[PDB]
Amino acid sequence: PRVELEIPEDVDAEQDHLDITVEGDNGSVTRRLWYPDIDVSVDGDTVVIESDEDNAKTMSTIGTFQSHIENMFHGVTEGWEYGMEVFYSHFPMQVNVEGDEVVIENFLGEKAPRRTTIHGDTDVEIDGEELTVSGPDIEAVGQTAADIEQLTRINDKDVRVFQDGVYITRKP
Amino acid sequence: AEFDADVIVDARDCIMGRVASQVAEQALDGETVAVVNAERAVITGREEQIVEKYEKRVDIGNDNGYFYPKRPDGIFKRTIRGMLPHKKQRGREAFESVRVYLGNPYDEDGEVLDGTSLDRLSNIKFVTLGEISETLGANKTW
Amino acid sequence: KPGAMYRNSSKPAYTRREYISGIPGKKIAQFDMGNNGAGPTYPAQVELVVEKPVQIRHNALEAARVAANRYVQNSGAAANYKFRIRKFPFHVIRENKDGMRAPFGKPVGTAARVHGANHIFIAWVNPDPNVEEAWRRAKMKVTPTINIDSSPAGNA
Amino acid sequence: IPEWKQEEVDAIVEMIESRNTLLERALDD
RNA sequence: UAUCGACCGAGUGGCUUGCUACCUCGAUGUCGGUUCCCUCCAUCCUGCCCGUGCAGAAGCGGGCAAGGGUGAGGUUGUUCG
RNA sequence: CUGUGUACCAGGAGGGGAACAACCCAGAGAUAGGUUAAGGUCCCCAAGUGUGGAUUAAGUGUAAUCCUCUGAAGGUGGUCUCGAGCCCUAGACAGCCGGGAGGUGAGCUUAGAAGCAGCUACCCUCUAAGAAAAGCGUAACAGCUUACCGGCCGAGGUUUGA
Ligand SMILES: [Cl-]
Ligand SMILES: [Cl-]
Ligand SMILES: [K+]
Ligand SMILES: [Mg+2]
Ligand SMILES: [Mg+2]
Ligand SMILES: [Mg+2]
Ligand SMILES: [Mg+2]
Ligand SMILES: [Mg+2]
Ligand SMILES: [Mg+2]
Ligand code: NA
Ligand code: NA
Ligand code: NA
Ligand code: NA
Ligand SMILES: [Sr+2]
Ligand SMILES: [Sr+2]
Ligand SMILES: [Sr+2]
Ligand SMILES: [Sr+2]
Ligand SMILES: [Sr+2]
Ligand SMILES: [Sr+2]
Ligand SMILES: [Sr+2]
Ligand SMILES: [Sr+2]
Ligand SMILES: [Sr+2]
Ligand SMILES: [Sr+2]
Ligand SMILES: [Sr+2]
Ligand SMILES: [Sr+2]
Repeated sequence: PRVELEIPEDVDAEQDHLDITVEGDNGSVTRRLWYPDIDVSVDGDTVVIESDEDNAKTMSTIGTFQSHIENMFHGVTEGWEYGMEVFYSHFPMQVNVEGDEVVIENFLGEKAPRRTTIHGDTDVEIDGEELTVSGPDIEAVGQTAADIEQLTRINDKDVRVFQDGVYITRKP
Repeated sequence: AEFDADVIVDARDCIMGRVASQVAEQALDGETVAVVNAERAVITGREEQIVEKYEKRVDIGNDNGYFYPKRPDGIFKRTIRGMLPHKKQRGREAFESVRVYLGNPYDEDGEVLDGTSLDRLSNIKFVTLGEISETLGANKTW
Repeated sequence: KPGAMYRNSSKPAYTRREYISGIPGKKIAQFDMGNNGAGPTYPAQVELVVEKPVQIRHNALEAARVAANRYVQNSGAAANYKFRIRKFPFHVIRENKDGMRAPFGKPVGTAARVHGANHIFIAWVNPDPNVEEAWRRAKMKVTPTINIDSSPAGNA
Repeated sequence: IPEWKQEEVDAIVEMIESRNTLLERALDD
């Protein structure tokens, strides 16, 4: 089986062994698509994913490889963006970006700040009770977003009564 | 140092067992073999299961002792010893005329033995001697 | 006692009551279930087929039978179905309960010998196979692995 | 070859005298 | 199906008990304790988790996990309790 | 434990089976050359890192027999192979967008019940569709839906047996 991805006009793709690099105006991303007997190459202005194998396991990865590459095209052009909101009930939670990590202070009244380091060239812009995570690498972006929500995770008490935390409000 | 080897083998990306089999076969044939780039030789299968086996060998022991190597140096040379009658004169001789190295201390690029190469493009479930060594705690000298 | 002790046909046939005495009664309540007033004139006839020769004690025969029929009350106490457990526990089984001295055992129970492929249960129903589930529970309480087999149904 | 698709096309083509595919189907008449 | 859980059915262990009589009758000293060393996990505590008939506090049940810990005393030779 | 028939150990070497009374080859004068048996041919260790092809990713497995080599009932969209029925370029299956409409809030019941407490019936208009409402949801409404229809898309899909 073989699939051909026509690459967008503002974009450029390049191979280097098992690594692929996609570059658009919104930046660039480099990934690794290493699976047995699956060749990923850049032919002219198209990316080809092919293999002589057609078993369920090989077909699975081909489809995964495709989405990964279409996501890269989208990342370097329209970019990826996740929206978030901070909802607190009693203790005023302070969310801020300090350095390369987001810091949440006074969560549920805690005296110690919780923090998570941002992934890659992902930019986190906070404005009021809203947060917005964006960047070319969806993996890097997706994690950062999730990382922030996970940062206000609570296991000890009943979640139905304690909901203070930063939640993902918009998924691309 | 200085090991006047008749044969210099390149274990880079090669099935450790399969290389060891041929190297022993040759040492017993009188050849002086130098295995190079041990840190880069490989062994196929699930890394987690493979490491459990090598970790178990490290935990085993007692007063009499069961010294088991952790660096690719020894993991490999031990592997080869398991394919030699090292407690015998003839077998100790062969084994002693065999040395394994980290990287390549020689000027020549070692040769690749037939059938011993692993094709990274067709395999994903395999591990590097170097990776085992690091997981086993060895001081990454290479 | 465990099924382990009697599931195998490892002893000669011991069923002659003219020579054996004190045999415990059977725990099997009925052999005919459903509208046994009516005949097997139904569209679908499924059956539970034992996959290994074995001896099934009346103990397990009654648990499997109940397990299935009780559940077949997904159709109703007086529903429209038939159900027959066609085997009867003829083999009298013993237990040596003096060590190995004079160890012939005493009657402790009865079991039914069933050979690989024989059908132990048979149900008759209209396209209303809640019975296939009834046997999943039935095969759940008898020693051997079994296979549910639809005998007359092209009504997929 | 559902008949309802056959009959529908009949009804459509009849009104043309007095699914898009079923309209193009009637149009080819 | 938070939790408890009969019947019946399938197993694992080799800690109890029984069976057997393979080893030992030109001797392998018995129970309990004690002292000192190693280990097993089917985990009692401690670490990290999941569910709840989880507001909280505390329970209850479950998962990973054998690093460490698991003590003092009254009757009884007791083991056990 | 106790019978029976038989070959073996006992009283049976030698080759193999890691070791190993009775499992496999084998019944054996000395000595020698040769060819096989069982069993082996990646190394330890004599002989293949042999050929055509398939499956497996668990180191499953590399364990004939066995006190000795475990693995069961029950389960498995892990993966390979084979078959049957049905749907499909007159556009399936899925996804996304749009439409989901009047009689009517059906009648009964009840203070009230209007798709959705209960009982009963379960009709007809417009139409490309739209239930006397399948599932939530409200005190009841509402609101979210969904059955059903149209669009975009474009190739197999779905059900079942081995
Ligand atoms: Cl040691
Ligand atoms: Cl692989
Ligand atoms: K003695
Ligand atoms: Mg004596
Ligand atoms: Mg455990
Ligand atoms: Mg609590
Ligand atoms: Mg004798
Ligand atoms: Mg050889
Ligand atoms: Mg194994
Ligand atoms: Na050791
Ligand atoms: Na003692
Ligand atoms: Na512990
Ligand atoms: Na005491
Ligand atoms: Sr017997
Ligand atoms: Sr006695
Ligand atoms: Sr069963
Ligand atoms: Sr464990
Ligand atoms: Sr605990
Ligand atoms: Sr007592
Ligand atoms: Sr060779
Ligand atoms: Sr080969
Ligand atoms: Sr082959
Ligand atoms: Sr033994
Ligand atoms: Sr066996
Ligand atoms: Sr099984």
